[PDB]
Amino acid sequence: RPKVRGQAGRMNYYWTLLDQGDTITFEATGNLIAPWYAFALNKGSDSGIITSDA
Amino acid sequence: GLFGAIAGFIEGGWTGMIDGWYGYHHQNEQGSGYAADQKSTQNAIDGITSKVNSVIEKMNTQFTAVGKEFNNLERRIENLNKKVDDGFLDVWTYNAELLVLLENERTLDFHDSNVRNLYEKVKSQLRNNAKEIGNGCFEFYHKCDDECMESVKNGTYDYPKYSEESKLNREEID
Ligand SMILES: *[C@@H]1O[C@H](CO)[C@@H](O[C@@H]2O[C@H](CO)[C@@H](O[C@@H]3O[C@H](CO)[C@@H](O)[C@H](O)[C@@H]3O)[C@H](O)[C@H]2NC(C)=O)[C@H](O)[C@H]1NC(C)=O
Repeated sequence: RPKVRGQAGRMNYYWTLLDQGDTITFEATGNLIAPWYAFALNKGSDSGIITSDA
Repeated sequence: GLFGAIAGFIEGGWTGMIDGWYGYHHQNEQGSGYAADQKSTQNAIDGITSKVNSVIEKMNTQFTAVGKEFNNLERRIENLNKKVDDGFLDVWTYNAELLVLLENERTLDFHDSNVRNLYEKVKSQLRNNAKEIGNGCFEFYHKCDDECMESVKNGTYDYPKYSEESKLNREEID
């Protein structure tokens, strides 16, 4: 496949929300990009994203 | 519809009158006039205040509304989203403009009705001794001072006090 930013490989990114309690297991034999930090989320609704230059 | 008073049988307004919307102008033995009618103008202020507050409180405020994002294989849903936003915007702008346009004729006719009723009251409590002359003026065959002026204003005229004496002067002019 053609080069982008001088690289011919590609990489895919994934995400998952755990719950409280429940576990998760990674199991790999060739290509893992392991997580190294993660995030614990609060609540409080009605936010968003704004594109502005003010 | 148009009740016929404002810019009708009564000519233009009075700049010299300040403290109200509807009032009188009297010329007895010792002065000129421009006194307001605090009874009717208070009812007009109450009606208009309630009207504006009602129009404000029918419209709910909106909460957070932020745009969404779609990739190149979700064109169909993206067009649906745009259709929903444009439809609701058209409906609300229609409602706003139409509400203001109808409310304006309602309020102007309301003022016109108030002026006509305020004229009819004064005519009705001066049945014989007045001789109305044009654009809402009267002319007292008998003699009047400040007390009978206030007596007209409040709505307590007691016509049979003067009913004979006026009659004499009327038969003088006829
Ligand atoms: C509407 O107007 C009438 C006037 O026709 C008001 O009644 C009047 O009240 C005034 C108060 O200043 C009276 O004037 C004074 O009364 C005192 C007390 O008797 C007297 O000592 C003074 O010499 C002077 O007369 C006025 O006489 C009285 N009306 C009469 C019969 O002349 C009335 O209060 C006003 N309000 C309403 C809603 O009627």
